Amino acid sequence: QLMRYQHPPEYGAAR
Amino acid sequence: FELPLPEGWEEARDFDGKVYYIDHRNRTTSWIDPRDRYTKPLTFADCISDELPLGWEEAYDPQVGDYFIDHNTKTTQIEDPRVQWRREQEHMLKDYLVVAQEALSAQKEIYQVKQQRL
Repeated sequence: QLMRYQHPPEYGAAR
Repeated sequence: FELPLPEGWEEARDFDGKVYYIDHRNRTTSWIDPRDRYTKPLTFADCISDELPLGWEEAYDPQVGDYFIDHNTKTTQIEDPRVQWRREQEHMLKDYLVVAQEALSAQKEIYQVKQQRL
């Protein structure tokens, strides 16, 4: 696959 | 109706402005809207809508109960044609299990007793 999988932000990011 | 997020879930934006979802009960995050579990098909074979195909109509009679009208063939039937179709799929697969298994077991009963012809 040519596009790298992007993970979502970790729990607890800035609000 | 447009469902609200389930309790404990929160919509959020990442640093690039992409929407994602926060699950506070499980202290986790996901790109997947948790409401998708109800509104998206489970697999590429699934279909959320149960709507009858072109020409079919749901109908009701106070004695017979629910039945179905096929305007394509000008016929009526009591059985849900959606259920009927699924079961004919299921029957073909099961029939094959039985046939294939019987074939394989016969092949093996023959292969064996070539050395036990005795």
